[PDB]
Amino acid sequence: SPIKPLQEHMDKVYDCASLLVPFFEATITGNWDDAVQIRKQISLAEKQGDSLKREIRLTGLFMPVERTDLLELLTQQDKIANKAKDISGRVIGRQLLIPQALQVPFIAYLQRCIDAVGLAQQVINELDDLLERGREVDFVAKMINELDIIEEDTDDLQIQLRRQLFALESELNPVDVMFLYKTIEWVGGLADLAERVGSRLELMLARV
Amino acid sequence: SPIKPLQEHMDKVYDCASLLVPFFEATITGNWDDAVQIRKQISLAEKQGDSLKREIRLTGLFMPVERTDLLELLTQQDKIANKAKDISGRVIGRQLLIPQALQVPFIAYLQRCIDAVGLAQQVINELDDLLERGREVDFVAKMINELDIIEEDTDDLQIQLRRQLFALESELNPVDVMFLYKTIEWVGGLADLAERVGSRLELMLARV
Amino acid sequence: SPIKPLQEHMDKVYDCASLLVPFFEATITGNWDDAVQIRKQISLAEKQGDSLKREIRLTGLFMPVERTDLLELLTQQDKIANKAKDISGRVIGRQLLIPQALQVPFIAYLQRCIDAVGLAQQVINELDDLLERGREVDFVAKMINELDIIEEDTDDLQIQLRRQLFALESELNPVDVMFLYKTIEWVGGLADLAERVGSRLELMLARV
Amino acid sequence: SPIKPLQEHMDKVYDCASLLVPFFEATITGNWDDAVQIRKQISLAEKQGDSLKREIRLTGLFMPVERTDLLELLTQQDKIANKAKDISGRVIGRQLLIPQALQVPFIAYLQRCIDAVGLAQQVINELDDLLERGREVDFVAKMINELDIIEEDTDDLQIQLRRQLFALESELNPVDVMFLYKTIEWVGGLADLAERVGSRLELMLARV
Amino acid sequence: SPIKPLQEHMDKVYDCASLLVPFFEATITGNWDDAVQIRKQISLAEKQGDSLKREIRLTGLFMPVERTDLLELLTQQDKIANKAKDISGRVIGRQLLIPQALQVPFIAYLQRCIDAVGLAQQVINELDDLLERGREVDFVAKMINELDIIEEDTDDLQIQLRRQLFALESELNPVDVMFLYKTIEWVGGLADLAERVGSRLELMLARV
Amino acid sequence: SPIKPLQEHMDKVYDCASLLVPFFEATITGNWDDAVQIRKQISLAEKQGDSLKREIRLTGLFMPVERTDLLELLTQQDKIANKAKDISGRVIGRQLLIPQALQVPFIAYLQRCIDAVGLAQQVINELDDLLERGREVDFVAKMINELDIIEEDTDDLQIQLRRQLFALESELNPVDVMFLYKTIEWVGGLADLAERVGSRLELMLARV
Repeated sequence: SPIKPLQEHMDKVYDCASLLVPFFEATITGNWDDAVQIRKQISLAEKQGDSLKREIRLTGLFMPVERTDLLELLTQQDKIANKAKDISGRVIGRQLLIPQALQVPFIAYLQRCIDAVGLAQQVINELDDLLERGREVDFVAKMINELDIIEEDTDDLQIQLRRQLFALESELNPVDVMFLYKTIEWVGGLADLAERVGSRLELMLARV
Repeated sequence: SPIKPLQEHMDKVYDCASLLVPFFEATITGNWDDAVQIRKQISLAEKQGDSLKREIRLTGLFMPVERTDLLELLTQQDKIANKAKDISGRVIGRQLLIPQALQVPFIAYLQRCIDAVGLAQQVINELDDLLERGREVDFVAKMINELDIIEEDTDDLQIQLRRQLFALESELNPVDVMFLYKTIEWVGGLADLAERVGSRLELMLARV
Repeated sequence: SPIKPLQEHMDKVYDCASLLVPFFEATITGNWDDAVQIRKQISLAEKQGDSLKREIRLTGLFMPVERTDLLELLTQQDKIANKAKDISGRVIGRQLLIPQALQVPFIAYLQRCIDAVGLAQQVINELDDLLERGREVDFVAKMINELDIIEEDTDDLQIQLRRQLFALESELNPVDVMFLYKTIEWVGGLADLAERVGSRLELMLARV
Repeated sequence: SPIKPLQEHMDKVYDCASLLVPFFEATITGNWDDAVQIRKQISLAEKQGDSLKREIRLTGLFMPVERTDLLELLTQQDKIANKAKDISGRVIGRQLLIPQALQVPFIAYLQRCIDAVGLAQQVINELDDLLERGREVDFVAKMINELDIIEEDTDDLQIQLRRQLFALESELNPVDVMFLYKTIEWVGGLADLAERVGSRLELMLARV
Repeated sequence: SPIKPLQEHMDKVYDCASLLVPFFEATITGNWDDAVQIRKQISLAEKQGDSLKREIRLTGLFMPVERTDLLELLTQQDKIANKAKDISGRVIGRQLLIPQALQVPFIAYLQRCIDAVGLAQQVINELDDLLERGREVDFVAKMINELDIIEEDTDDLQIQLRRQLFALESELNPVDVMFLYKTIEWVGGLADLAERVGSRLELMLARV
Repeated sequence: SPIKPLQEHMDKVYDCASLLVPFFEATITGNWDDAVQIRKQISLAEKQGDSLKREIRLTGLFMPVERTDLLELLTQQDKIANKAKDISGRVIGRQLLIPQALQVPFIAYLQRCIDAVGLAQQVINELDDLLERGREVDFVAKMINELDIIEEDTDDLQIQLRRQLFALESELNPVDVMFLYKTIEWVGGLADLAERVGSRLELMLARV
């Protein structure tokens, strides 16, 4: 299928974003050597994703989907990997310590944002089936329902996490407080980017 | 492939047109009972072609070719079968006797017009390969070369056949002379219709 | 609806073709003065159809159908009116007398060919409803069924009519025999042209 | 301009059809050797037109017009040349003598049908200007007006020519009478084919 | 009109964003209970907008506009409502007090950013008229002129507001200063998002 | 070429962004009067870019590229100029002093981000050549290679610059530290926006 190269790229981007959980777990236990190694794994997966992206961009004729849709889809997908690499780099660069009280909830929030990327990977895969009449509406309905569940959870977790940070601001350095808010925001951006992947698929299905 | 139903229809239309050779051979030996039976075979193949045409017209989503191109292709194909059925019916209806001197050349002309339909069937089949970058130009070049060979032969045979009829006009009834010219014309129309099949394929390849 | 100007043109083309029945009825009773007047009515309706055609060709923006489909549809429609005008002119020009024995069957054949034009008018009208998801397949299925009924009848009548002419050839002038076959053919062409109208509509429905 | 190869082909097709006037003038003066030579000129121009057709079919990227429109335009254009070659061949093959009384009017009818081809050549050329907003409607309006003038003339001439033939039928051989009607028809077909050229241009302008 | 569901969604998104003025007015008078209630109104309007969005995404055939354009338009529209809900939530979560000196100018800046959303609502509505030739250029010209007026005002107000904040930084907590800059930025984002709505409409008009 | 107005706009946007180097050089030497004048030059170039943008938006027929692609391209281009104007305004508004140690590296980072805009200008220009078959893949390959070189450099410089800022945070006011990070981010955004210009061109080339 013409979607297979895209599925492979999306699988790589999911792998890259998923490494953020053990990356952060390592920072939390104070094992910076390990966090540095997991960041190399994140960079490798990003580099690999890039190479797949390149080959796709440079490679047809009779087509069941638009070339431009595939390119736009690819663009959204690779942003997820770049976000993961960026976040990990900024964290290593400041040796960011998530405050004790925020550790458990931060990991749960991160994991749920990564689940949003997991949904994107899942929808791209489920699309082979749709490529192999009326079924498109049911597909989009399901996608919407699945995302609403994840968004409800991530919103609640994001709020709790910020509420906790707000209570700790008086005891932290302001610049560190701001970089903690930026990190929560950036993590949330992974889920935003994953939503744009499903939007691009929905546009393709709307073309007939 | 989306072209498979079209290939099947084209195979049926070729079978239907090919029956014109034994149909005419039977009329020439004066076995009208047999010619009547071969005309039922021609009608059956036309009916079968129609049923395939109907199912295609009534039956998608992600598509490597345009729906409208397939419909226009189908329309041109079914004209070939209708032409064969029409010719055979008119011949049975008048009990048309091809004059002795014209028999051999008429059959050779008919056969070569049917070969033009054979080329259409061949190009439709060779298209799977093209469906499985630059190859499209070579495909069209070949198609053009193959048709030029057949057209050169059919033109020469048509001329010789009319030259012979012209010499015999003084000995035949005028209405019969006119119906002999119409039959030569109609046979030639099979090759014209087959050319329109290859033209429709060429248009599809031009869309990218 | 964007189809309304097309429906109006089709209504005019149907009116023009329908005048062929009383036109021929007049020739059969030997009232050539009346046939000449009905031919002026046929020419008027053709002129009127032309003026509608012109205004459409010269006259948008947001469109529920393709401009080019409407133009191609219009082209097929106006051929029907031109055919009626041509047939009537040739008949007046030769003062064509349909032989006695062929009169009743010729009129029934003509009427049934005109019914094929009536089907085209009917399908164009029924299209407003379709313009006001899955319904398109049922529409085409119905159109196919309606045409198959008319084609079965016209084929049978055409055969009977030619069989009768064949029996009378020995008693007629050959040129007159040939012009009688041409007239049967031309009448049959009205139904062929009407079929091309429904084909163009089917192509439009295939675009989504 | 992408239209330049099409203009060149159309110029060749016009040249080919125009040779029919001196071809027929030669037959009328009984100089069959000359008519045979002018028929070789007609065949040469057709062969040349074919070679241009071939190169176009085999030869882009960023395009101001649709590739498929150019191919369909080309197809209509080359039919005109094939018609001229066919007519000239059939006339040489029967050594067709146009009756004395029909000679002058036949040539005037032929010339006016060729003028219809001249209009097609003219519209294709005037299209460069349109290729170099609202101007498209005025262009089509003019084309329609120019064609209406030619069609009015050709219709009148065709009628007069058939009226004259009708008066002479009693003195000619029936087969010859029929081949004279076929020749008038075929000549008229040149103007029909030229009209289809302008229709294809009108469709292109309707795409925006 | 196919635009009606979009107009309804845009009306809801405007209502949702407009509630930010009384929401902020309540925070400024220290009535947090009221601000909390107005935030529930903002959430309700967002939820309602979502439900309209969902029904549109799941619901044709003959279309005067592209399905994908409507989906992209809808996506931009719903971002405005999400922005309003997000801003109100963050403000309630920190119990953000806009400093006294900034209150009047902040409200005027907010109101003018909301006017930019009002322009989007207005252009979507004015589009029915355009849906019911040359008029599209005048429409876009007007839209551009209307936006230039609003952008000139919002830019000036944004600058004055930041200039005032800059003067007060020495007397505030740094984290609070940063969250005040973020709030000004976020408000400005409403006007940015509204501009993207008009851009999507302009793209639709460019398709013909 | 239809791309010429776009090339002119891109040239203006490049000029506008390039003025950021002498603008910042002036701030670094403490010549605020000069920085204010260079900011007027930046605003002028932005105003000029806007006027070109407007004329393009308001101004065809036969087109080698899609109107909507040109509009989307234009939108991405004008964001670069708006970013330059915004950055310069914020810097003048706070009288931002880049710390001594960061001056040299900041200018080198800025210059390299501007080189990314230079690449966009270069690719838009090189596109005339492509507008005057297989060449499109080589074009995109080159563009990718050129960008990878610039991105490698900008990433390294951005990291070094943040590492240096991190070391100086203890000696600066927190709000100033945050506005220094925002300025590095904004500068980096110029290169992000330039990448989106090349992406839009790549999409156009993918349409055939």
